[PDB]
Amino acid sequence: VDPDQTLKACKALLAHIKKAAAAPRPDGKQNLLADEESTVAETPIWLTLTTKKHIHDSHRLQPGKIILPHPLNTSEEISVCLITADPQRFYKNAVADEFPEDLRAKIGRVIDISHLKAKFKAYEAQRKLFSEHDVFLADTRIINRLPKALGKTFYKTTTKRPIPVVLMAQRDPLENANARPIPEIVAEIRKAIGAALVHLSPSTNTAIKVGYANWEPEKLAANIETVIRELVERFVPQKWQNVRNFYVKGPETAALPIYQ
RNA sequence: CACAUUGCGCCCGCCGGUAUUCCGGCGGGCAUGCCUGUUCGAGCGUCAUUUCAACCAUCAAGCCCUGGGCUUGUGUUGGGGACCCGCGGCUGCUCGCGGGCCCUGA
Repeated sequence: VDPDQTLKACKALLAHIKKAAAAPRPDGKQNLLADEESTVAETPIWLTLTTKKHIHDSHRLQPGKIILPHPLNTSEEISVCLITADPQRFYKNAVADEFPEDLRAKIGRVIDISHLKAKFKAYEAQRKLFSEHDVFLADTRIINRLPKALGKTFYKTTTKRPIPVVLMAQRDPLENANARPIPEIVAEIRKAIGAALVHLSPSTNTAIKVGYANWEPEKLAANIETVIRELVERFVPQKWQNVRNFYVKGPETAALPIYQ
């Protein structure tokens, strides 16, 4: 790779995104819930990794976590749902009382598997939950049972797949619930929410969201370059031999080649 | 029960006479309509009965630079939208695998 031309790939895209959003709508009626700054801010950007062989033999519904120098979810209007195994009442008190105030506001709701498996069975119920929140996380004890309880409303879109977390301190839920020390859970949850995700789909194309169109091109370039180093070093088999074109994609724009 | 005669039935117990069987006597009870409840029933009066449940890993195994992190545990309803792509065939049009956006009651 190279930084300078990858960087020149960056502001080449945001320039096209900025002019696309600022362009007036031809039919003459504007959007009542869309500001030209807001639409640019909400527009994500993706890097599309192409290979010459499968990343995985089959679909992997537990995504991989790649830490970034600049975390992704930092907007104020981000609501997060946490899924647990122990009594959700315990985590509700844990959320309410012993918990930082900045990341309380980003918590939407916490629900155990039992309440998840009872209320959200119908497809509308899991679609209502799917649309209401932005990102989801679940304890590794339960992440295996989530595909059945959530259906294809979560594991076909592939965008809002839940993120695994480890509430392993080292049976009657009502007796006692093993739990990690609270101050380092909130470090883990903050770590998990801001970590980019890679979906080990069977195909030879993996798209990763590494920022938005309101980010500075240099900070976006730093985010993309560390994903490129990490992802090839850990996930794709055969490392550099299996890797191929690296396209930067806008959700409504074209692709920007970067050949490795 | 009987014009009521100090006569005669049925049930439980007792007493005195040779007494488990006989005799006599004594004590407690046995009318009708109706109400509340109890228990025992009757009815080709009506109904239900061949059970749509729960039941993956609410943690295990292996590791590393000894305490945090890592890997494996394959688990998804269907359909539609002159929308934006990656990769393979197709001389080509196009078709397949996988994505991003949107809609819909299992």
